[PDB]
This record gives sequence, C-alpha cells and structure tokens, in this order.
Amino acid sequence: ELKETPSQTGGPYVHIGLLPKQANIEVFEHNLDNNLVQDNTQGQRIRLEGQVFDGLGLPLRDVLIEIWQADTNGVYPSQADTQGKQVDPNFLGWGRTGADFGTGFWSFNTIKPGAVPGRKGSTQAPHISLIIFAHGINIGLHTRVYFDDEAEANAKDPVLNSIEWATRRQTLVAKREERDGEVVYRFDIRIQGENETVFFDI
Amino acid sequence: ELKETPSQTGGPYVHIGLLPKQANIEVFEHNLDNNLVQDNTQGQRIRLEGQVFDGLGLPLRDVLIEIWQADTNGVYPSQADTQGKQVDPNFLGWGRTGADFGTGFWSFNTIKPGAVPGRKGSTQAPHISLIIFAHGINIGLHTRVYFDDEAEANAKDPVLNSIEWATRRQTLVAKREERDGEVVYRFDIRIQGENETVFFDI
Amino acid sequence: ELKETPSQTGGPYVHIGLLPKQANIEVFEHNLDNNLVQDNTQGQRIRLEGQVFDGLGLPLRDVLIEIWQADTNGVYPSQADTQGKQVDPNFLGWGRTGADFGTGFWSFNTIKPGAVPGRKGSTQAPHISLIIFAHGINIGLHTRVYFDDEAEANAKDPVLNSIEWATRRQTLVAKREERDGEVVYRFDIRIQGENETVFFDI
Amino acid sequence: ELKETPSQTGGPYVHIGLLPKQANIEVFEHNLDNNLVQDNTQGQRIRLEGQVFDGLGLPLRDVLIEIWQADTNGVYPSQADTQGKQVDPNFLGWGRTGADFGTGFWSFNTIKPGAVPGRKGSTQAPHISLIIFAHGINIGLHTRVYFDDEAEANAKDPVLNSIEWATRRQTLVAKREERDGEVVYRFDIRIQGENETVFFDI
Amino acid sequence: IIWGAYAQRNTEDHPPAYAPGYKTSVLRSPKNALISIAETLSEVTAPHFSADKFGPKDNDLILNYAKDGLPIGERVIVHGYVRDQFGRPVKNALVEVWQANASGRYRHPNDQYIGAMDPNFGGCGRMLTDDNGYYVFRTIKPGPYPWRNRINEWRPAHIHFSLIADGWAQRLISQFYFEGDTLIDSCPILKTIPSEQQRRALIALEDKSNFIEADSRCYRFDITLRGRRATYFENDLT
Amino acid sequence: IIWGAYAQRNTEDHPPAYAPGYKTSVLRSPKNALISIAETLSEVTAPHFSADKFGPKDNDLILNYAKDGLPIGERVIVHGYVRDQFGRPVKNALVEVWQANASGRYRHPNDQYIGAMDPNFGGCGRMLTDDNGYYVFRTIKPGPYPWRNRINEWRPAHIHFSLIADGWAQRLISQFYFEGDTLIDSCPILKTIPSEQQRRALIALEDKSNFIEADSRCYRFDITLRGRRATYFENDLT
Amino acid sequence: IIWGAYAQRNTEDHPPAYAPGYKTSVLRSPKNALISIAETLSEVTAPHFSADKFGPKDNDLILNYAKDGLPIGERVIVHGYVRDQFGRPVKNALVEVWQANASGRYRHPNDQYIGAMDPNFGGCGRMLTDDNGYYVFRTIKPGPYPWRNRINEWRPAHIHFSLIADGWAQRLISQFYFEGDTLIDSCPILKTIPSEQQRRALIALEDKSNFIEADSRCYRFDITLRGRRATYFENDLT
Amino acid sequence: IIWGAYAQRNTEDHPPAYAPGYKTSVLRSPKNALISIAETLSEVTAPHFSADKFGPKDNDLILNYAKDGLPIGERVIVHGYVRDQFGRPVKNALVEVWQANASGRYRHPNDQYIGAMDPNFGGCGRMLTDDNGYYVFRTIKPGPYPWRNRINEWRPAHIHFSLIADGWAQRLISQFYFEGDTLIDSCPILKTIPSEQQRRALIALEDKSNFIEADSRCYRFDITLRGRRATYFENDLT
Ligand SMILES: [Fe+3]
Ligand SMILES: [Fe+3]
Ligand SMILES: [Fe+3]
Ligand SMILES: [Fe+3]
Ligand SMILES: [O-]
Ligand SMILES: [O-]
Ligand SMILES: [O-]
Ligand SMILES: [O-]
Repeated sequence: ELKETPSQTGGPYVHIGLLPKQANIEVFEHNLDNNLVQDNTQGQRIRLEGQVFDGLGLPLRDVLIEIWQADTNGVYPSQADTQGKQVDPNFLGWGRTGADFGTGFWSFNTIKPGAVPGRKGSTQAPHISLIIFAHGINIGLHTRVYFDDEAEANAKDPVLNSIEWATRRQTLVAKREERDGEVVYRFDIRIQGENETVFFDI
Repeated sequence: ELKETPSQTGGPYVHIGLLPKQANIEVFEHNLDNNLVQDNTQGQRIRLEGQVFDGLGLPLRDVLIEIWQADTNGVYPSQADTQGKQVDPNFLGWGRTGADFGTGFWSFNTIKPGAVPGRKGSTQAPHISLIIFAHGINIGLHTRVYFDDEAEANAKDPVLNSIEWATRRQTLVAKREERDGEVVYRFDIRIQGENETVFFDI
Repeated sequence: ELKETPSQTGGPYVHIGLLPKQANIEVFEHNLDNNLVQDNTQGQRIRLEGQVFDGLGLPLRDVLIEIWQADTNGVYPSQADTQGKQVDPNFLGWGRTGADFGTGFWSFNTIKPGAVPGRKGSTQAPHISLIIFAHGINIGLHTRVYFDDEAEANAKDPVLNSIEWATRRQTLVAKREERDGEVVYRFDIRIQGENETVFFDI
Repeated sequence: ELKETPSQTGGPYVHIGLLPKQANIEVFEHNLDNNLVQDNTQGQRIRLEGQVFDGLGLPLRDVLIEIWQADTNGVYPSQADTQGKQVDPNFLGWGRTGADFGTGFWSFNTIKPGAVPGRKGSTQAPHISLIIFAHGINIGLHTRVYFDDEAEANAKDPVLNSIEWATRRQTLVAKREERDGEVVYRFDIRIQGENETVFFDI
Repeated sequence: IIWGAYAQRNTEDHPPAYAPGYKTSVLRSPKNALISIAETLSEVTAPHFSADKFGPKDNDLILNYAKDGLPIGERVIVHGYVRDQFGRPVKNALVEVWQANASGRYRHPNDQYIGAMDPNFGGCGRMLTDDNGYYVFRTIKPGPYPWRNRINEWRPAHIHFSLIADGWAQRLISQFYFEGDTLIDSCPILKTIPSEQQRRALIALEDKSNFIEADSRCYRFDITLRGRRATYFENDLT
Repeated sequence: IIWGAYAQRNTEDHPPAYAPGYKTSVLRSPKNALISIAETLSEVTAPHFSADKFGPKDNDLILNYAKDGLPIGERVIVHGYVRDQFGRPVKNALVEVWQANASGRYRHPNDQYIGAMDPNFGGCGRMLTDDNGYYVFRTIKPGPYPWRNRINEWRPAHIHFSLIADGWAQRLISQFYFEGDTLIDSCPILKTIPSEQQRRALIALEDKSNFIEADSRCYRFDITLRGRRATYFENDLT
Repeated sequence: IIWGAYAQRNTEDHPPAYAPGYKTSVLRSPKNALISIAETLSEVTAPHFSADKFGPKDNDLILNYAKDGLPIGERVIVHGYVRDQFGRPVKNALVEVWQANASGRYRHPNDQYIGAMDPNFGGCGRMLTDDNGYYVFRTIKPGPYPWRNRINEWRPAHIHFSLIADGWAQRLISQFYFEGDTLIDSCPILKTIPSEQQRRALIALEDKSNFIEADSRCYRFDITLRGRRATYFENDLT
Repeated sequence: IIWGAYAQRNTEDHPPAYAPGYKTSVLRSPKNALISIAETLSEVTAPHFSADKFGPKDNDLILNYAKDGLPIGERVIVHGYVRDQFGRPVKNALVEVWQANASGRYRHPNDQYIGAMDPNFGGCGRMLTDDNGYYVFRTIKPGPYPWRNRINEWRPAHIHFSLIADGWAQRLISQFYFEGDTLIDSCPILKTIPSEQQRRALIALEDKSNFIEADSRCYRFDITLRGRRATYFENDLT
C-alpha cells in the first residue's frame, strides 16, 4: 500500500497559475473559470460571493477557490453518481475563481443545487462544497455553503447536525439578498479566530 | 525509583462508569454520590453548584467532578491529618458528581469547611478542593473553590496570594446566594479562554 | 516462488464445521453430504463403509472423510479431465462424511468407478481416492480404496505395484459383501500399527 | 518468575542412595522404609506388591518406588489437607522401597485408603499415588493404583474416566489376592509396550 | 498450454505427522513413511461447485445465524487472495471456514467450556474465490479457548479453513491466527510447523485502511496452494 | 517517621493538556500554564472507604450483572500491585474500573455503535488493595471500538481505571491496554503520552502461569502512584 | 464492484495547518480541529474534463508561449504515473502545473525579483492522465528564488501541481522538487511535512535512460491519491 | 489466602522421556503421551518429616561415616535456597543427597570401577530446609566416573539430590554439577535437557567469600520447585 503524496501550499501564485487567462497569460484557448451557467442550464440562477479573512481580519487577495455541486435536481455530473437519475447535460458542476485584487471579493455564477441523498436513506439539505488554497494554507481547506432560505432542510441535515456547537453550524449558512432581481448569497469565510468557519476532513 | 503511571483521559463514559447507579447500572448495593451531609453532620449546610464550559462556551455534559474538603472545624477525615484535633465522625469529606444531561449543571450538598492550617504557621481561608475529568481532558484538572463571604480570610490566603494576577484570583471565588433559606455558592468553571479558571499542579 | 500455506489439524470439530447440517447448525440451504447418487446417475450403486482406528485400536469418532472418484466410464467430472470423453452429467464425483458418534462407522452411497487411464498408456484398476482429517492428524492422509472383485485389474495397477511389500498392498483392497441385494464394500482404515493402512504423498 | 529446576534421572544407585540402611550403609539412626503401618494405625492392613518391567519385559532391579496415600477415612496426613476432618495420628501416608535384587519384586505394607474428595463435589475411588525413579527414567513417572474390589467406586472415578481408552484404565487396577489371611494387591507396572501402564502429568 | 503434474509437496514446509508435543498426534500418526506416487488424472482433477447453490449470507457469519439479534463480539472482515505457488490466481475454489464464538465456545454439545454460548452465532461460512482468486467474509473475532494437551493449554484465537480447488493434490485444511495474539508463541499445534517463516504464513494481518468506519475492522490473509507445471516435451500424464 | 510532601509530579512523564491529534482536547485544555503550589494538609490527605460497604461480587464483572446467564466473551483475570514511586505498597486504596463489553459497546443509550449489547454484562467493578498493595478482579476482555476523532479512528481494547489512595495529590485516572493488541500503535489517545517507556507502562502483560485451566486467562498490571518524602529536619507542612 | 468511501486521509502523512517556521501559516490556520465526516455522494464524485478542450501544446511549456524564439534554460521532460493508494491507475485525471522561469521569476507584476523575465516563457501547462495513469509534459527547469519568511529564505527549484480526479476527496495541490537540489534540506515549506519518507515522496528522480540525446533531460515523478474501498456487505453511501 | 493448584509443569523445561543419546532411556520410556489431570487433594498434599528424627551429622558427609580417620578428598560446603517458582521460600522440605567418593566410586558391590573405595566415606546425607528455604551440608567433592553408554562415556562430578516438599506435584529428583568441570559439555545425561539455560540451572557456583580459611571451599546452589497459585474466585479443588 502506498502513502498519499503529501500536500504543500499552493503558494503565492496559485491564483495566477490556475487561472492564467485572468493574469493575462494567454497560453490556453479554452479556459476554466467561475461561471457554471451555460445557456440551457436548468435551475434558478444565483450569485455566490464573499471574502476570505485571515486571523487579523484582513481579506486574502491571493486565495484560489473552487466549488463542486449537484445540478438542479440534486444529481452530480459525475460517473460516480449512482442515483440512476439523468443529470442536467449542460452543467459541469465545478468552477474556479480568485479574489479581486483590489476589493478582495470572490464570486461564482451558478445554480441553486437540489437536495442530494445522504447516507442510509437520509436527505442532505442543498449545499455547495468549497475548497480554499493560498500561500500559508498547507492543505486545501474544505467547507460547505448552505442556504438561509432552506432552514427546514438545514435542520434535518446529517452533516450540520454532526457539529455539536450550534453556534459553529451558523458559520456554514450563506445569507440570501436580492440585488436588482438577481439572487445573491453572501458567504464570508474566516480562517481563524472569532466566528471561525467550520472546516472538514472529508 | 519508579515513574508514576501516566494519566489518560477518563473518556466519554467516565461519568457513567464512576456513577453507575445514576446511569441505571445497578451493580452495587452501596453507591458513592454528591451528598456529603449525613444526619448528624455538623456545620452549616450549603449547596455548591455550577457548570463547566469548554473553549467556545459550551457547557460539558460528560464531565465527572469530585471534591475533597475539611469538616466544620477545619479537620480532614483522613489518617494523614496531623492536627491532633478530633474530626467530625459523621463526615466523609469527599463526594462525586456528574453534570445533569439536559441542563449541564453539577452540584454537591455539603457543609461549609472551617479554616485549615497552611504551611509554616499560616492559616488558609476556607476552601474545597475540586478535580475535573472528561473526554478531552488528559489529566484531571485541580482547582479550589473559595467563598465570597470570607473576603478577610481570602485576602490572607497563602495559595490565593501565590497567584500574581489579581484578576485570576477572582476565578476561584464562588458567589453566595440564598434560595429559600438554603445557602448556595455558584461556581462556574471555564476550562479555556476568557476568565479561564486557575488550575493547579498540586 | 511462494511456499504452500502450511497444513494444520482440522481439530476436534472438523466434522461439525464442515457438515453443519448434521450437527444441527442450520446455516445453509444447500448442504454437502455423503450421497453421490442422484436419480439419473449411471452405474452400479454401491455402499462404501468402514471405521477409522487409532494406534490402540480405538475407532475415531471425530474424523472427517472425503472421497473423489470417476464416473461409471472412468471419466472425472472435472475440467482437468483430458480424456475427451463425455462425463456422466448427473455425477459430482465427490462427497464428505463423518463417523456416527455412537458406532464410529462412516459411509458413502456411490457408484462403482470405471477404470481410468494411468501414466504412459497404462490403465489403472477402479479406485476411489480418500482423504482423512481429524484432531491429532496434522496433514490430511491420502489413501485409495480398490475392490476385491477386481483382482485381475488390481494385479496390473501401476500404483499398487509401486508398493514393494505385497503385504501392504492388501490394506488398500476393500471387501465386497451383499446386504439384502445392496452391494457393500467394507474398508477399515488403521492409522498406525499392525496392518497400518498405506498412505500416499500425492 | 523462575523456571522449575530441570529433572535428571536418579541414576543407577538411586535405590541405594535413598535407602542406605538396606545397602548396608549405616549412616542414619532413623531410616525411612516401605512399612506404613504403625501398631495403632487404623484400617485394614494390606500388602501392595509387584514388578516393574522395561520394554522387553525384563523386570528392573534398580528401581526406587514411593507411594503417597490417605488414611482409612480418606484424610491426608498433610497440612495441605483442607477437609477439616481429623487424620489418623499414627499414619505417615508415605513410604519408599526398592526392588529385591534377585527376584525384582517391590512391596509396601500399608492400609487400604478411604475415598478422598475429588474436584467440584465429586468423590474419587480409593487410590494410592505412586512414583517410579530409575537409571534411564529422566523424570519420575507418576501413576495411581486402584483396587479391583472397588468396581462401583472405580466406575465413577473422575481421573479414571479422564482416560478415553477403556482398555488403558485397566492397567491402573490392582488385583486382590488372599495369601494366608493377609490381603495382597498385585500391581505390575509396564513402562513401555503392550499394556503399557498409564502415567500422568500431575 | 498442456498441464503436467503438480509440483511435489515440500514436506519441510509442513508439520510432520508425529509431533510428540501435540499429544493426540502420538496415536494418530502412521509409523510407516508416506509412499510418494507419480500423478495421474486422479490427482490432478477435483470437483466443481456451482455458485447457484450458495445463499446470500453464506459468507456472513455475523448474520447467517442471527435470530433475535446480533451475535456479541468484535466485528471483523477477513479478505485476501488464494494463488498457487507459481503466483497464478486460483479461481472458483471452495473456501469453507468454521470457528468458535467470541467466548471461545463451539456450537456443539461436545464443547462444555464455561465460556458462554451465543444464541445468535453459528460459526460456519463458505464462499468461492473469484477470477482474481479473491475471497471475503465477515464474522465475529473468535476468542481463544482451553483444551487438554498439558492441563493448562490454550489455543490462540483462530479460524479453521478448508480449500478444494483445481486438483485433488491441492486439498488443504489449516487454521489462521490474528496479528499480535500472544498465545501464538506458546501453541503446541502451531509449533508442529518446523520453521518460523511458515508459522508466520498463518498469521492474518491487520489491514487498517480497509477498516469500515463505525462498523468493522479488517484482516488480510493470503493463501498459497500447490501449483501445476506446464509440459513442453513428452506428456506422460496419460 | 514524619512525612513531608509528595514528590513533584513529573510533567514529562504525562501527556500535555493540549494534544492536537486528540481533537476533543483542543477546546478542553487550559491556555494558561498550571500554577504549582507548595503542599498543605489539603493535598496530602484523602478519604477512607470501608470494606463493609463493598459487596462480594464488586470485583467480579463476569457475575456482578449476570441475570439469565453469563456474559459472552473472553474470561480474564487481571491482577497486580499498586505501589508509590519509592516502591512502598499502597494499602487500602480504592481501585474502580469501567469498560465496554466484548463487542466494544458501553451500557448506556449514548453509545449507539452497532456492536451488540450483552444483557448479562454491566461493565463496572471496584475493590480495595490489600496490605501488600495487591488487587485482583475478573472480567470479560473488552473489544476495541470506533470513535469519531478522524472518521476511521479505533480505540485498542482497554479498561478504564481510577485510584483514590492516601493523598489527594495521588489522585489518578488512566486506562490500560492488553499485550500485543495492534491498535495500540495507532491510537491518538495513547500517543498523547510523550515517551515510549511510559506508553509501555499502560500495557498489561499476559501472565501465563497464572491462567486457570479450562477457565480463564490472566493479565498482570502494576500501577505506580506519587510517593511521599520523609522529613528529618524542619517540618514546614504546618 | 460496488464502491464505498475513500480511505481516511492519514493526517500524519501531511503537514499540519499551523507550522510556525512557515510564518504566513500563523494567521492562516484554523484554531479549531477539522471536523471529520462520513462520506456521501458529494465527496465521492468530481467533474469530468473533455480532451477536446485541450490544445496540442497544453503540456509543452517550452513552446506554448514561445513568440520570437525559445525560452532560455534547461530543457527537461517530466513524466510519471498517478495511481491511488491501493495501486490502481488514475485515469483521465486533470493535472495542472505552474512554475517560475529559469531565473526563478513568475510571469506576474507581483513578482519583482531581479531574476530576469523571459519573453518566451509562460509557465503554465495541463494534461489528462491516460488509461494507465501516465502523464508527460516538457518544460524549462525552474530556478530557485528568494522569498521573505526569514530575510534570506530561498525556495528550492520546484514545479507546483494540482490534481482533480475521480472524487472530490482526492483533490490535492502540492509541489515537487529535483533530485540533489541542496536547498531541499533547508526549506521551511518542505519541512512542514513531518516525516522524512514523505518529504522524499516529493522529489522527482533523474531518469537517465529516458534523456533524449542532444535535446532534453528527463525526470520521473509518480503521484499517489487516496483510494476507494470496495463494499461487499451493506452499502451505506446512500 | 485459599490455595488452588500447582502451576502446570513446563515440559519444555525438562528432558523428554525418550532420549536416544542416553541409551538406557530407549527401553525405559513410555511410548504413550503422559495423561494430564486437573489436580485434587492427592496432588497438592505431601508428608511431613519431623526434625527429631534427624541425627546431628545427617548433613555432614565428611564425618557421618568416618571410622578411623577422615575421608580422602576435597572438603566442600554446599549451600543455597529452595524456593517455588513464584519466589516463595520452601520451608521444612526434606532434601536428600547421595554421591560417589573422591575416586568416583559408589559404596556398593555393584560398582566395580577401579577408582579406590574410601573406608571413611559413606556418601549419603539429608536435611530439612529452614524457614527461609535455606539448606547447607558438607561433603567431599565427588570424582567424575566412567559408565557404559558409548564405551568411553564419563559423568562429570555430580551430587544426586531429591526433594519432598509441600505437594506431591513438587516431587523432584535431579543432579547438580560443579562450575567449570569440562565434562559438563559432553555428558549425554545433562544433554537430555533441551535448553542451555536449564542446563546451567544445575551448575553449583563457586562462592569464594564463603570459603572457610584453612578448611573448606564452598559452592552455592539454589533449587526451584513448582509453585501454587492462590484462588480468589471459585475454589474447585474440592
Ligand atoms: Fe478450533
Ligand atoms: Fe473507553
Ligand atoms: Fe513557487
Ligand atoms: Fe551418580
Ligand atoms: O510559489
Ligand atoms: O471510553
Ligand atoms: O478446533
Ligand atoms: O549415579
């Protein structure tokens, strides 16, 4: 049996090396980005945005963020999805983004995910899986984003209920806002300190 | 010379394994509990109660607590007490309790202890010695409970004066309250963080 | 190259663990037993029976015995049979049995096997291969059963002639008897001592 | 923990070194012998005699034999006897003898022992414990002598029933004979071979 | 490929028949040497057992005899590969196992040890290896138990196993033990095996990455059977 | 002999409070250093427990909760000596133990592991050491069990124990393990102890000459408490 | 084959979050322990990237940004296999790399090191592993470079890499180094890894028989991802 | 303290019955295995011998048979302790010894070796151990002697000894040898013992500080007997 290759920080240029187009390095014709909505994609369009803060409250501007999620019906566009339901064919389910250099805000244009089966017949509340890499972060940090307008589903979520501190559960709930007809979920991530965001070993 | 056997946490069921009667495991006829007052015990009856909090402020419900104290005249019911004074014969001086599962409160019914000699002719203020065991606590934590109505004696206590931070001394002083003729001393224990309770290596 | 996993005795319960149905452990729907004759099986039906004796002449009651043999035409119901002849399709060729606890007798209901080719164009006399496992037997003991009514074929058998002691050859010949129309071959096995049965390293 | 000192044969002169008086070495005033009956000893007097044979049937003339037994009521004259019954005070319970040089016969004058408690409330049939030492015997051989006139008690004896070969049980039963009013039990010991006497690891 | 005979069994890799420290072997071992024979079709063939005949719980000793509840004891999965000495997988071989329960008690009136019986444990299982020679079963870890060899003898925990594969010459019954059991060093039965490396070949190893969280541990145990040699010149088998 | 204080506890011989690999310790460990004090009568005295109060089966976990039958599992006796660091026996100390059953299940609704409950096993015992510091109890060997630290964490088999002896400063709770258990090498709780020699001090050893034939195995386990120093010059305690 | 969850990540095989010698980690590491969860479909699935989307020079950092000429520096090919912990190849995984140029300079205004920029070097590449888990790219060997941790800190030459494979739980970003670089022994970032054997796992080895004469050297570097366990009893994933 | 049975004799620590290099054992060893039994009162009791019966010279082989003068040979004192396997002293046990004289000749017509008889040496002694398990006797060092096993066989110098102690199960006869005797390495009788450490257990050691000036040398030799286990639960003996 082999040991997993050891993780190392993405380093100071992880958000440039994995999103070259945006750093003006035009090496690739097709580039990966933070927009998961293609024209025929199904579901309600939402914008997910926020900032990532260090231990003193300073937003990180060198962070690289990726999200992984299910489609509108809660099916993953992955061969490992065993639900036997057909997935939306115009949905990748993944995206990558960095923080704006001036502001420090990151964002994704996506679709609100449908509920996905949990273990042993349970149902998980809608969620998006999120990972953060940056200079100073030795191993990618995993977290999940849940939605404040799904309070009923959130109260029965297996993973949220896994957390004994009711007070830490709230750090995983994004806030819904309506900017000119567009739906936006604000999710700030605090890596360390007061209201530190819950991170998982998955 | 031998090394002391190394400590290990009491683990998640320490408050069930050491107080079986209360977890409905009726293996013993005579069971140890949190009531130190027998009918002919001398001194003023008091109730000692509080909660134990982790680093986020959550009360622990799996904690096991024991106290050790002197009788009303400040004599310990122990063969190692060398004062040559007779001890109250209807007093064990020790008790054990867990936290209520719902509320998180622990308590003892006991007697307010008398002053006990300190080293080199000094006199210690009245105190009860207390130890805490729980899942996550690798070695039992020792502390003492002093009484806010003994301010004069507390100001001359050898041990309290051993602590240079006047501000930490206060964490060892319980507050007197009078619930329907009963005297109660409230003593909350904060294992970590703001107003962290002082613990001793005895 | 690997070494063969080392043998160990079947131990005291080998005849219970490999024939659970008979020890009243009803874990399996289909159970293996000592009856090799199915209704459409071809050949003459015979009963093979005997006792297994230790070095003092005591029959073993904890023995487990299996036999392996060819069908009526001398073809094995095995993919490794290379004769290119079709085998009887209602014949397994194998069976397993223990000794009766009171009596110590073991038995099989089977068919008298046909002659099977020997090495380099020779022909072997009809025989059944038999293996014995028991507490005290470190490695299964292999032997063969030949028939006293096949004296002509037995005199030309390659394996029997491999044994230089004419007197030991006889220990491998079972005696034919006719119990009410049924044909029975009595074959007693003596593990050690006078008239010790010949065992082979195959 | 220590290992038991390893046994070694008594060697060719064990029956001379442990019974000097009889080999005419008059070093001791009080000598140990094969007569366990003192004048006030209680119980029926019996003579126990026999020969010890090697593997070819030759009696050994250099053997040393000791016996250990209970008194007439089945109580041992030993501080380790926990029956709480008083033992016959004129009984040692032990004796030692060699074989006559010419004849090869050994003997003891003793009392027929009473039944002794067995484990977990059982009752053992009357028996005498016997040990044999000699040149060629690396470790003293332990056996027991039972009596043919105690067939009823023998059939329920825990130790005799421990032996699975009914045929070996008989080697431990001595034969009663009446030589001119004297009762004699003949017990021959066969160290090796046909009708080999059962020996125990006690 | 034309197959010839199975390679000779290496008697130095197995226990001898007569092993005085295992007392029951004294009267149950032949005094004559085994007679070695050149193989024929009788020795290189064996029976075939069809998958249809097996039930779904045949390899699950935890559930295959469970009546009112689950058996008491340590939940463990045991898996591994059966291959021949030349490293080829052994496909569709019948693997049968039997064992005591968690107290070290066998489910039979003969066993009168005071260790308690478990009404929900049977202690027998079976399965066929797959095309890769793989097998897997689930059970309760057996407890060690006393037996009368010397008066205070104790068997280490063990699971008895039996294999019927492609050739009758491969027929093998043995027992495997669990990594770290201290009784392994004192057992007269295990010590009948002459070499230390072969004694180690019967020890199943803790397979920690294969434990199933909040459920069962897992032990890995591979088995090696005699292998056949290929023939490229004269085929004397027949 | 006039007794002085207990020798200082050697913090390097114990686990530290904050041990990040044991996740629950992160929020349950003080950020401030412990404040060391010079001892007084409060620290050198302790309570006395009378033998009258104990029942006859208090140290027999096999029978003390047996209702319709015996508990299922491996019968074992555990014995040893409790002495102080200067080698003096610790007399009449209260030793309390608690443990899971053979499946690794604790007798409490909180524990929802699938390992089966045993209706005839309670899992708590106690006893007083004798004049030689000796103690002995009988029980069923506990099975290892899963817990959530990292998702697939498993505790080696262990028995929790607690001692109240002559001085409050001796108060100690810990856990002992069984010789050869392979989980001992991977446990984050046992690894909070800094040195290998101290980790070995919690392993009970197989005591083969003390096994009881056809009945129970036995493990030997000694315990060492802090010891008092004698005073020959000024007695400052009071 | 029904797949279950990925084996637990072995935290002792990775750097801890808080590593004081790597100063930037001090304010960017959680004070709370990670919360371990049992896996669900969310953790065992991942996206698929189609080969159509890749250009022909995506894995050729020598030519993919070459304008008027070739980049300056040592021509090297790096190849190897990506497999999971149970040794199975990882097929069609997206491997992305990024690095400095030969002077140790990254192509971004943020980097103001005096090492010179190369107008013909971009420093980003990507590829999909094949059915055997194989990958191969060509590049210019990056030069080491200074950074402010302690004032005179220097990174050994390294290529950053990222893998997205079959399950989200396998997601991994790391960096590999070149055999014999002396800076490897002094790097605080590489030293966040606790064991020497794991530090060696990030060193790409000179592969001399695979050098291309009069053209390029070659380094071999294999990568291991977490592996999935197969389920043979209850499938709890769903 | 309620006593239970004696610990099982460890057959690997003793010679086997059949030992072909000691020719006389061939026809005087059982072919069947010994039958082990659970102990009863018969095996745990033994006789008591009163001190009154012993003469004052019973343990002085130098003077107990001296007629007209002293025996010829090396004057030596042999002393030591008899204890059980758990280290407890064995009190009031009967220790009997016998030996050849200085020429290697036994005082019996059977012995016809040419080594000369000594009219003032008998060669038998006895004593009871004291409360500490101590014993001491004085004698003439025996000389080695020839015997017919192979034609030129020679026994090292030795003193035969016998112990009857508290339980019949402890009954033991053996022989001890003298430090440095070169014949110890070639003796077929001593070599019947399987292990080197047990062979060393029969060698009496020179005890130089205990020599008596201008008088006698001294050898130290301790003896270990089987020990009894204490019972704390069911007492099955009766
Ligand atoms: Fe078994
Ligand atoms: Fe526990
Ligand atoms: Fe870099
Ligand atoms: Fe001699
Ligand atoms: O970097
Ligand atoms: O626990
Ligand atoms: O067995
Ligand atoms: O001798």
